[PDB]
This record gives sequence, structure tokens and C-alpha cells, in this order.
Amino acid sequence: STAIVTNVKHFGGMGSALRLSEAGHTVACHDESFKHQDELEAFAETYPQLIPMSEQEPVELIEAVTSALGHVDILVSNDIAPVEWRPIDKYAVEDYRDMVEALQIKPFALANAVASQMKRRKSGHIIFITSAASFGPWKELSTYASARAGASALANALSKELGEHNIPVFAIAPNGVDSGDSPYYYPSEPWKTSPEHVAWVRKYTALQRLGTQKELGELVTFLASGSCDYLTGQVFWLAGGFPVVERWPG
Amino acid sequence: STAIVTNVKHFGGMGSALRLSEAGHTVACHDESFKHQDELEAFAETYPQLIPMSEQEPVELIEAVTSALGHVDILVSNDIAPVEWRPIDKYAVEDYRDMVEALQIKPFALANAVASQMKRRKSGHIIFITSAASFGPWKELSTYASARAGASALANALSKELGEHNIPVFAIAPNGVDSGDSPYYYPSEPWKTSPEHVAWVRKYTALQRLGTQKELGELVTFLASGSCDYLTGQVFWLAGGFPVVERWP
Amino acid sequence: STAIVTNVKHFGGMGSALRLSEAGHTVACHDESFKHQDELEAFAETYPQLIPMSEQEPVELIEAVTSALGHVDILVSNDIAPVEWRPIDKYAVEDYRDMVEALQIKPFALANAVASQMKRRKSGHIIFITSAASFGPWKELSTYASARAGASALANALSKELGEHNIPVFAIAPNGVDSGDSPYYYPSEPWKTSPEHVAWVRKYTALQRLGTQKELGELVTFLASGSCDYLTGQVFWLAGGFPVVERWPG
Amino acid sequence: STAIVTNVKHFGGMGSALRLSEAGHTVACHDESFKHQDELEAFAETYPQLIPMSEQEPVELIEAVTSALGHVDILVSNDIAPVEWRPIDKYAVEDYRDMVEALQIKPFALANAVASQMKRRKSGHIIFITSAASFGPWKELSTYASARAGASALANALSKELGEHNIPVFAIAPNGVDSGDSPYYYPSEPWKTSPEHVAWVRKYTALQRLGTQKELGELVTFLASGSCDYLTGQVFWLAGGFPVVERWP
Ligand SMILES: CCOC(=O)C[C@H]1CO1
Ligand SMILES: CCOC(=O)C[C@H]1CO1
Ligand SMILES: CCOC(=O)C[C@H]1CO1
Ligand SMILES: CCOC(=O)C[C@H]1CO1
Ligand SMILES: [Cl-]
Ligand SMILES: [Cl-]
Ligand SMILES: [Cl-]
Ligand SMILES: [Cl-]
Repeated sequence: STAIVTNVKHFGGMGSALRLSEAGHTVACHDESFKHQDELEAFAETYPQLIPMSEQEPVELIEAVTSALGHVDILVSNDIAPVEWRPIDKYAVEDYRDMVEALQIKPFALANAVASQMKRRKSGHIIFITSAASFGPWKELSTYASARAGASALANALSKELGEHNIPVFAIAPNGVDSGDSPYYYPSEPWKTSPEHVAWVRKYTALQRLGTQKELGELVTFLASGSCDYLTGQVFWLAGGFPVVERWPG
Repeated sequence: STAIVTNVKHFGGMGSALRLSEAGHTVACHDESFKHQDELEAFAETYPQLIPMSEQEPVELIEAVTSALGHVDILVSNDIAPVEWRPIDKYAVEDYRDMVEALQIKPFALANAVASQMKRRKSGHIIFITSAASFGPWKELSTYASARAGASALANALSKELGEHNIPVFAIAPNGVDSGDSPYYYPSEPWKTSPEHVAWVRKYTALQRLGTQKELGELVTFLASGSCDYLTGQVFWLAGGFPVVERWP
Repeated sequence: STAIVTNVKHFGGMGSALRLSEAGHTVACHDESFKHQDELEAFAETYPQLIPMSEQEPVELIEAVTSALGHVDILVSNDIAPVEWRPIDKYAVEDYRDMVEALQIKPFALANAVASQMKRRKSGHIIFITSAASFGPWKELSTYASARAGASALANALSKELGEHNIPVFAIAPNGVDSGDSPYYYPSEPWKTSPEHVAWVRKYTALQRLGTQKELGELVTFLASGSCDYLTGQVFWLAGGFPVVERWPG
Repeated sequence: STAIVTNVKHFGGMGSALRLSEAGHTVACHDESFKHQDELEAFAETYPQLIPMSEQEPVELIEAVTSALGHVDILVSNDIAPVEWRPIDKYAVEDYRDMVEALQIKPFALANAVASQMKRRKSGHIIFITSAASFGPWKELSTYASARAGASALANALSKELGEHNIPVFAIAPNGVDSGDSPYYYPSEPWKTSPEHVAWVRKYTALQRLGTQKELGELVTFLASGSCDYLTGQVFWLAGGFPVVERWP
């Protein structure tokens, strides 16, 4: 069983790769930095069980993995872009293009590249990591929220056609997941350290804590196991009960 | 840990008990048939890893399990009631009351009975098994669809208050799960044999099969493992892609 | 064209009755207080254009209206119950029964009582006023939120069967609508007066204001006009953008 | 007040312009055909209460209307693109880019161009006409369904930030609205004549007819009247009950 996890150093990246690996999958990993064989090797050394790739774009990643490791059973399209809090009139239209390109076109591209071998083998699983920002409660986050909703709708739409061919498709829409060293999107500093921040997580999520990489990885692994294919189409809000807003005063 | 699965013979019951058990939970099982000794012992003999309980009403069941076993960590409120397709004006009000009694009042009563215990220890898991009928595509299913939505909304709402106390709350909202010889809600006959049933499922569900007990058990067990408490509040659409509608002709 | 509006003194009651009336409907009104012909008459005197009823329960209301005024074209099931912020283990099961009875069984009962004449005339409109508390962000509001979600699901389910017979069914799920004198659910005091309260509406809704009776009445009247029957099934969140939660700190 | 309705000849266009106008708004109308003088004047002559504009691209259109008419109060982004049913692997990436360009980038561009003006005066209305396809029951509609969801999510999101400035934002998400001789998306032939089309609509929609231009115009006009700004953020499912699925056989 062969898996690919994209952007392996951020967001849901590590939780996913590490848990799948433990589950017995051969896990190919992609990251922008794996461009420099510098960075690639310091990661092969640190994680002998994962197997990182240099390839960057969807089709060369899929061919590279198919060639080296057999055939992709599992795609985890762990998608990232920076989050800027501009209001609408202050963005460039091109900014939305780049945002959509990053969060919406990318997973289309990955799924479009993997789909026909999965369909031929009548087997595979496809998971997008999106965001609870879709139809969420934030302001001045317009580009990000819509692009992410794009990607979750893609996942649901795709399930509908691939179910014929035994291929479940899922979206995982997180908020407040511990990214650790990565800035995408809840790095320890300042999210564990800054008092103001620990107060914010405390006020607005219901479990009054950040989620964990391990939690995110366990779900990915559960979905990837073939244990619950009937859930196909589901958007999972991976968010600890966010949002919670206080009772009336007085 | 200790789980209670209600109406174990039906709907999501067997998948939940079998699979919980398989996962080393201690599983007490409620059923309307366990009110008779003979029905109970037969079950205990067929499924010696489960412990079937005789108690029927909510408060009585929870104390009984707390006695025999010390604490209830995992409540699976596996709620059932007969679906009949009638138009709104052919019902009587009390038919709706009854449906709300079985589908909505009942999970509230179990949750209510177990909560303090759970909150005291700042640990536990609560799972309601509702139905994909909630905001669903059916007609003349008005009492059932709405009662199920109330139960699902109740899960979501409880998850908000009970986060404070480290208590995950979920709803599993199924359609087309294989129910063995149970008429709730997709018994293998006619659903596995009769051609017009076989084709209806091929037509309206994405994966083009029924769901299995094992898939739903696997879900419950997962939610109750503590491996992913952070999904708290989730309403799970266990419906194999349902519904799909054909393109334009 | 004949309309009935329930609990006419609270929640969406007045906005609805007054606007329908202006729209040219004969508006029968129900309120618990119309029990005492004391209260009934001081309301017929104050609103000569509305026509209040003494009848309390669904079937005697519908028969009474059908008999006096012709035939019910429009039902507005403006439903109310008190809101208590207990946690779950502190409620009596009977409390949920009373809550469900009030917010869920009542509109079932009203629609069940009106449905077959509307179906015979192949004409009518049915609107439940529910709440944005359904699947909403509050805590310790469990009974209320679920009962209200019950009632919105009813509305959506009912649309599906009555569309055959030319009958649109809608739910209107409000938050922060000015109730005025009524305590159900945003009376002027303290919602306009209390500083702490004006701050809360300001922080959590996006229009940073309470909604108005006039707004609520205009929507009801729009839905009741026969201008947009194709919307049938819709739950309208009548809530001014609630909830909004602040950006991260720092 | 002054409204702009884009792609006026198609989809939600005519209902929106006609009905806005009927409501005393001043209505500037965009279309891809108005790039030709002859196509434009013909329209102006058929519909002398509308003012058709020649400008095509987002920034150019908004300044042109602001010139001729002084301010834009109401933006109706009536967005269109051809639906073709292909499986995911039969598309090329750039087909998805193009669909996102027309359905998602485009309303963003119009909203972006008009916003400051609107925010300055702390008044205005923004309406996106998307589609009920978003979380919909279709297959092989993957690019269209997802592009439309992004646009709907964009409406919701904008409504949050633009409340601050008294700006209501909505999405109208239709299915089965009569489009006259427009192929976007339910032209009267074959949808009013051909039996298999007539029956598909009778089968899957609750009200068992098409929606009318007038119903959608009525909606837009209402949203833009300021009579109910408090619905801001709403995604409107203008789909006549769709979808309904048959009971068990
Ligand atoms: C920026 C607000 O936070 C989120 O949207 C969650 C994160 C996963 O995308
Ligand atoms: C056709 C109606 O049946 C269902 O909703 C499935 C079962 C869970 O309720
Ligand atoms: C008590 C919290 O406020 C609401 O749920 C809105 C009101 C209409 O029911
Ligand atoms: C069958 C797909 O067509 C639609 O979604 C209706 C139109 C608005 O997009
Ligand atoms: Cl996150
Ligand atoms: Cl089922
Ligand atoms: Cl309210
Ligand atoms: Cl349409």
C-alpha cells in the first residue's frame, strides 16, 4: 500500500505521514524544499521510514512515485498558502488567482493525475486537507475561505463520481491543529506560549485546547484504512468544537 | 472502559457492540427483548463477550451498568422507530409525539442520566445514531426526518457544552447500512436479493452497495478510542455517497 | 387572502401581522392572552386591522378561522418558549418534553391541521419561525437548539411533500431580532439600553446591530406573496451575519 | 439607485434587469454581445428602460457606470459558463482554471472593483448568482459544482467583513430556472417541450415545474430593496424543492 503526502512539513503533513507509516504504508512525501537535495537528504536521514521526493508538480510527482514504489493507493493533498487579513478592496485580483491556484487548483491537479490508475485498479483513497474557514465565522479572510470551500466541494463532488469505481474521497477541514515548527497554521509559538493566544483558543473552541498532529494523523489513517469507505463524501470538521460564542450577558 | 449500546439487535447495534468489544471495551448491551430472561440468556450464550442487561428505562439502565461494572465511559444511543410513509394530514399529532419520544427524547434521557458521572471524572464519549434523513431528499417522511434532525442537533449542541469537561459528542447519520434480519432499516432481504431493491441502491448511492455493520462499528469504535476527540460535534453522513441524481437526459 | 399568526405579541408576531395586513391580507391572530376577553378586546381596539382570536389549540384555531374568515391561505407559526441556560445533567427529561412540545409539536400540529384544505385548494403558504440556535455556537442551550432544529427540519421535509400540491414551506431562523416589549427574545431593555449588551451585539453580529420587526415582517410578507414559491424548503437565517469571531491576536 | 447586472441575456439576467427596473432602480446591463454596437443598440431598442453598456472587463465596466450614472449601489454578478459532464481524468487542469476564472475569479473581480466606493458611502448591495450544484447530488460535474461553491463561500465570507460597512452580500444558488432562448441553463426547449425533460423535472423537483425568471428577479429585487438587509450572508437555494428521491420500492 503506497501513499503520497504533500507539503510534508506543514499543516497536516507530519501527523499524516508518520501515522500512515506506522499503519504499514510506504509513504512518499513531497515538500517545496525537497527541491534542494540538501534539504531532501537531511529528511531521509531523520526519517528512514518515510521516503521523500524532489519532484514538485503533480504529474511528475505521480509518475515518479508510480515508477519507484508501485502505484498510488492513497493521496493526501495537504494544501497550504499564507493567510493575510486584508479587506476585499485592498487585494489584487491576481492575489485570489494565486490563492485559488494554491488551495484549489493544486488538489484538482493531483486528483486528476492519479484518478485513472486508481479507477483502473478499482481502488484508492483521496483526501484533501482544507479548512474550517469555509463558510466560517472570520472577517477579512475572503480569498482563503472561498478557495478552501472550493476544495471541500471538489472533494464531495469527486466522491460522487468515483464511488462507482470503489474510490472514497474525503475532505478534512481543520482549525487550531498544532503545526509545531511549521507556520501553517498553529505553530507552538505563539499558540502554546503567548498568553493572549492561549486565552483565544480557550474562549472559542469547545475542548478549550489546540488539536494535535497525532489526532489529525489518526483520522487520515482511519479514512485511508478501507475500514469506513461508506463515509465517502464527508467533510470532517477537524476543529475541537470551534466556534463557541458566549451566552448573553446579564 | 465500559460502553453501553442500546437496542443492540437492530440498526447500528451489532456492529457497535461486536467492534467495541473487539477493541477491548467492556460492552453492556440493552434491548427491548432482554426484558425476558430467555431472550437475554440466549444472546449471552451466542455472544459471550457481550453482557446483556435486563433494564429498560433510561435511569435504571445506567445505574445497573454502573453497579455491575463501575462506570460508563461510552454511551452509544442506538435509537430506533418504524418508518411509515404517510402524508402530513394523515398523521395524528400523537404519532409525532411518539416518534419524538423514541428518537429524540430517548437519547436526551440517556445523555442526561450519564452526564454528571462523566463530567465528574472529566472523561467519556457520547454517540447518537440518527439517520441521513435529516435534511434529506425524501417526502412523506416528515416525522422521522425531523425527529432525527433534533437528535443530531442535540449531539452538536451537547458537544459545545461538554467540551469544557473533555467530553466528545457525536452523531452518526446513516443510510443503506445492512441490518441483518433486523427491519431497521435495511434487512438483507429484500435489500440484497430483490432486483428492484438492488437497483434502487445502485441508482441513488455513490458506492453502489449497502453499507456494512462492520463499517459502522469501525466508526463508533474509532470515535470512542480517544484517538480523535477533536472531531467532537461532528455529524457523520454514513450514506455511501447518497443521494446521486442522474444527469440531464 | 387569509393569514393566521400565532403568539402575536412576541418574537416575530407583530412584525408579521402588521406587514401581512398592509399587504392586503386579512390577518387573524392568536395569543395565549386572548384567553381573557379582557386582553383580546384591548387589542382589537388597538389594532382594528388585525383580527384577534380567543381560541388556543391548533384545531379550534383553524376551524374558528376557517369558519369566520373563509379559508387559511397563510400560516405563520411564530413559536416561543423560555430559554434557560442549564447544563444537561441539571434538566428534567420532562423539561425537554415541554420544550419540544412548545417549539416542535406545536407547528407540526398547526400544519397537520391546515394541510388538507390547503392541499384541496392546491394553494397556501406555511412558515415556521424557528431559531439560528439550531446547529449554532452557544453552550448549555441544548434542549432549545435541538427542538428548534427539529422545527426547521420539519419545514424542509414538509416542503418536499407539499410541493406536489403547490404549497411552499419555509423556516425563518432568527437571531437578534428586536422583540420590543416582548421578552421573546431581544427586548429593547436591555438590548438597546445596557452597554454590556450593545457591546455583545456589536462584537458578534456582522451588521453590528439588532434586526428589526419590520425586517422580519417584510421577509414573511415576501414569502407569503406567491412571488418566490420556487424557494420552497429554504431555512432563512435571519441573523445579521451572526456569528462573527475575531481574528487571531498578535 | 443604480444596479449593474452582468451577462444580462443569460441565466438570471433578464429577470434581474427587468424586475430591478420595474422597481425604479436605474439598471446598467453588461453582456458579451454588447461588445458589438449593433447587438447593443438592438437591445437598447427592445428594452428602452435598461441601459446596456459596451465595457467588458471588470474594472472598465464599474468606472463606465460610475461615469454615466454617478455611483453603483447594487452589483448583480450573474455568472455563467458551459456545463459539460466529463469524468475527472478526462479534463485538463486548464479546463478547471478556466471554469474558476468565469465562476469564481469573476465575481471576486467585480466585488473588488466596487467595494471601496460602497464602503465609503457605507451603503450598497452585492448579489452573486451561483448554482444549486455546490454540495449537490450530481456526478462528473466536479469543476462546475466546486467553482460554484467557492463563489457562494465568497459571498458568505464577504458578508462578514462588509457588515461593518452596512453592506449586505448574498448568493443565489439556482436550479431549474427557465432561461428563455438562453442555453444557461434551462432553455424552454427542450425543457418545456421534450417529454423526457418534462418528466425529469416532475421527478426530481418538489414543485414539479421549472422556476421562472420572474421568481428569480423578484428575489434579487427584494434582496436589493433594503427591506431585509438582515439576511446578509444568506445562500439562497432557488431550486423548487430539488432534489427529491423516491421512497423504497
Ligand atoms: C486563518 C483562520 O484559520 C483557519 O481558517 C484554519 C486553518 C486551516 O486553515
Ligand atoms: C428511507 C429512509 O431511511 C433512512 O433514512 C435510513 C435509516 C437511518 O434511517
Ligand atoms: C438564546 C440564544 O438566541 C437564539 O437562539 C435566537 C432566538 C430565536 O431563538
Ligand atoms: C445540472 C446542473 O445544473 C445546475 O446546477 C443548474 C444551473 C445553475 O447551474
Ligand atoms: Cl488548523
Ligand atoms: Cl441505514
Ligand atoms: Cl431573535
Ligand atoms: Cl438554473
